[PDB]
Amino acid sequence: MWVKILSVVGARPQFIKAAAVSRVLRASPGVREVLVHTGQHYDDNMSQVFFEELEIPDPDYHLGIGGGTHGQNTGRMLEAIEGVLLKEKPDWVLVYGDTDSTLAGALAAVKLHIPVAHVEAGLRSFNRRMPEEINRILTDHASDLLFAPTETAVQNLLREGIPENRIHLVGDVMYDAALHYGAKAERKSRILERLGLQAKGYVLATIHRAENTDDQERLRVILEALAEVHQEVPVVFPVHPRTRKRAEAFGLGSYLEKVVALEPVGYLDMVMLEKNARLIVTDSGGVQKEAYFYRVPCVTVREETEWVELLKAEWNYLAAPQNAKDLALTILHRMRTKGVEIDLYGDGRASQKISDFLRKVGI
Amino acid sequence: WVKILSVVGARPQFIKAAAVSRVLRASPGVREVLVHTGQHYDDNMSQVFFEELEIPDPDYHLGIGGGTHGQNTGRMLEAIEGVLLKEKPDWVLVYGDTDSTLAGALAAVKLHIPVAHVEAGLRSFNRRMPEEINRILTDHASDLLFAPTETAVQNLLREGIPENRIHLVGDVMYDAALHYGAKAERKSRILERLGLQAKGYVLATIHRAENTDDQERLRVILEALAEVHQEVPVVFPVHPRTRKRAEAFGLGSYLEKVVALEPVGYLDMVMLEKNARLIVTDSGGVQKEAYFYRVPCVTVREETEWVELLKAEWNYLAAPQNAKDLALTILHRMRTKGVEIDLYGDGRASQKISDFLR
Ligand SMILES: CC(=O)N[C@@H]1[C@@H](OP(=O)(O)OP(=O)(O)OC[C@H]2O[C@@H](n3ccc(=O)[nH]c3=O)[C@H](O)[C@@H]2O)O[C@H](C(=O)O)[C@@H](O)[C@@H]1NC(C)=O
Ligand SMILES: CC(=O)N[C@@H]1[C@@H](OP(=O)(O)OP(=O)(O)OC[C@H]2O[C@@H](n3ccc(=O)[nH]c3=O)[C@H](O)[C@@H]2O)O[C@H](C(=O)O)[C@@H](O)[C@@H]1NC(C)=O
Ligand SMILES: [Cl-]
Ligand code: NA
Ligand code: NA
Repeated sequence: MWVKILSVVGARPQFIKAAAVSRVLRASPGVREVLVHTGQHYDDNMSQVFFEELEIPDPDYHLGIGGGTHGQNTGRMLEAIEGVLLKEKPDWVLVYGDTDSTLAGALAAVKLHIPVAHVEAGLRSFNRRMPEEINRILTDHASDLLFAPTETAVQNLLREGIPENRIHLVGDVMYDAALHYGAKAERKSRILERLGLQAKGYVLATIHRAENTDDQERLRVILEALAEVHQEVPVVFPVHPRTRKRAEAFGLGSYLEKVVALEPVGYLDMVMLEKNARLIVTDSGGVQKEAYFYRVPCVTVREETEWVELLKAEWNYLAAPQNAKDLALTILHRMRTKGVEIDLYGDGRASQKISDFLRKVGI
Repeated sequence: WVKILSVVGARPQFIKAAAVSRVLRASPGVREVLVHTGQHYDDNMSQVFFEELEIPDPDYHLGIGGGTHGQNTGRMLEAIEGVLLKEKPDWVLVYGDTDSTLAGALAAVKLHIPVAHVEAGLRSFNRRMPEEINRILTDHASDLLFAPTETAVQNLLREGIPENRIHLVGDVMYDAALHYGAKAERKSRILERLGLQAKGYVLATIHRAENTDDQERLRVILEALAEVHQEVPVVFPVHPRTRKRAEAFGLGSYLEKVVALEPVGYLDMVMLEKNARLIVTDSGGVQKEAYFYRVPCVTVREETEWVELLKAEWNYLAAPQNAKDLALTILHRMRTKGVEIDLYGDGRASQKISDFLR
C-alpha cells in the first residue's frame, strides 16, 4: 500500500491547487508525496508565502528554471523534470493547470510510462494564440487521468476523442481551497484594517496576462480605466511583478499611483480582499471563480474565458480592453449586478475524489 | 513569396522531405529552409539521402541525439525555436512521428507560426509507444494535417479535429518512390554487387524497440530469418541499433548466417525492394513500399497503423512468438499476393501539399 505521488508545480495558482490536494493525500495512509517546484515563481510573495500560509511542505526539488522563451523554459524543464522522475520513480505524476511547467511535466512522465493525472483538465478558450491553450490540450492528450472541474470541460474532452473512463468530473480543487482556508483567512488577515477599507467599499483588481501587459496601448487602456474607476470607488490592485515591470518599462508607472497599488499578497489576505469587494476585475482564471465563490460580481478583461458557466450564470462579464472610457463604464455598471443562484465547482471535496481515484486505479 | 521551414531528424523524414522539396524548389514564391535536428547522423543514415535524393544542404544542423526522450526533445525544442526566431518562416512542416517532429511543432505553435504535419492521423492505439504520443500531440498542435489514408482521416475526425484542417493528399513516400525510381534503376549496382538474382531473395528490415529491446523477440526474429535463409536467401540491411542489440544479446551469429548488410541508401533500397520475392519488416515505410512494388509483405508486429495493407492482403501481421512458426509464416506468404487496389494516391501528394500552403 506504499504509493509515491509526485506533483509538479511552477506558479502561485499551482501551489494553491496542490495545497488543496496535498491536504488530502497527507491523510492518505501509505502515500508518500514528492513535490517539484520548477522555478517560475520564486519571489517570496509569489511562492514561499503560499507554502507557509497554506501548510505545504517545502519542495523536495527546486529546478530554478524561468525567465526565457517558451522553448527554453519548456525544454529545460522537460529535461530537468525527467531527471527527477528517473530518481524518484513515482507511481503517479500530478500536473496542474496549464503552464509550460504542466506540459513539461506531463511530457516527461508519459515517455517514461509513468501515469499522469491532470488536475484541472479539459478547459478550452478556443484561442490557440494562448500558450496555455496548447499546454492544456497537449497535457490532456498525454494524461491517463483527467480531473475535470466543470461539465463544459467534460464535454470538451469527450469531443476530442478521450474515453469516458479516463474523465472524472470532480469539481474544482480551488473551491476546496477557498472552503478549507476561509476560516484561517478570517482569523489572521489584517489587510482591510491595514489599508483602511470596509466591506463593499472598494473594487479589487488583478491583471497579469501577456496579451494585456505585453502591449503598451492595451495596458494603458487598463490602468487608465482603473484610475478612472478609482475616482468613484477605491481600487485595490495587487500588481503581479511582471505587470509592474511592464508598466514601468512603458512609462505607465504614474497610473499605479492613482490607485491602491500593492505588491502581490498571500492567499489569506487575497481571500479577505475578494470576499469583501464590491466588484472584482481581473484577467486571472482563479480570481474569476473565487469572485463567484463569494457572490461578488466579476468583470474579466479578456476576449474569452474558459469558465463559460460564470458568464452564463451572469456572475461574470467580459470587457476586452479596447477603450479606457468604456472599460470604466462597464466596471461601474457591473458593480450594480449579481448573477443567479447556482452551485458550480462541487462540494469542496474535489481533492478527496481525486485521492480516491489515484489509489484505487490499478497500477 | 513565402518561407516554408522543414524540420527533419531521421532517415524516413529525409525521404519524405526529398519528395516535398522537389515540388517546392519548382514553386514560384517559395523559399525553403531546412533544419536537421541531428538524430540520424552517420553517412549511411543521413548524408546518403541528401546526396542521392537531391536534398539541398540543411541551413542548420542542430546535432542533437543519443540521450533520453527528455534530453533529446527538450534540447531540440530549445534549439529549433532559436532557429524559428531568426528565420521567422510562414509555415513549419514536420514529418512522421519522432521526438524531432513533436519538438518542431511545439517550438512553432508557441511562436504563432502555422504548423503542418506531413503524415498526419496514424494511430496504433497503444499509447505506451513514444511515437503514438508524438503524433497525437503533433496532430492536435498543427494547423494543417496531411493525411495519407482514409483511416488517418477518420482517426483525426474522431479526435475532434475539424475537416477543414484535414487534407487527404496520399503519401509523399509514394511520391518519392515514383519520382526517384528511374534514378534508382540507373544508378544502383547492389544486386550485382551481392550476386543476387531478381526475385531470388527475401528482404528484411527490423528496428523497432519492442522487437530489439526484448532478447526473446529478437532471438525469435533472427532465428526465423536464419531458417528462411536456408530456403531462399535473406538480405538484411541492419539498422545500426539493431546490430548493437543483436551483438549485445549474443545473437551476432544469426546475422552471419543471412546476408546481413549495413544500412543502404534509398536507391539501393528501391532496387532491393522491387526485386525481392517477399519483404519482412517492422518499418512503416518499407511495408508501404512492399505494396508499391506488389511484393508480399510480412509485418513483425502485433498491429500496424497501415491497416489498408492488411485489408488488401498485401501485408500480414506475424508477432515474433516462435522462431519456426515465424519462418513458416514467412515462407507461406511468399507465394501470396493481395488484391488490385490503388492506395496512397497518384504521386502528387507533395504537389497537393504545396498548393495548400498558398
Ligand atoms: C496562464 C493563465 O493565465 N492560466 C490560468 C493560470 O491561473 P491564474 O490566471 O488564476 O493565475 P493567478 O491569478 O496568478 O493565480 C490565481 C490564484 O492566486 C491568488 N492570488 C492572486 C493574487 C494575489 O496577489 N494573491 C493571491 O493569493 C488567487 O486567490 C488565486 O487563488 O494558471 C493556472 C495554473 O497553471 O494552475 C491555470 O489553472 C489557469 N487556467 C484557467 C483556465 O483558469
Ligand atoms: C517510430 C517509428 O518507427 N515511426 C515510423 C518511422 O518510419 P520507419 O519505421 O519506416 O523508419 P525506417 O524504416 O528507418 O525508414 C524507412 C525508409 O527508409 C528506407 N530505407 C530503409 C532501410 C535502408 O537500409 N535504407 C533505406 O533507404 C526505406 O525505403 C523507407 O523509405 O519513422 C517515420 C518518420 O518519423 O518519418 C514515421 O513516419 C513512421 N511511422 C509510421 C506510422 O509509419
Ligand atoms: Cl532557466
Ligand atoms: Na467537488
Ligand atoms: Na553472411
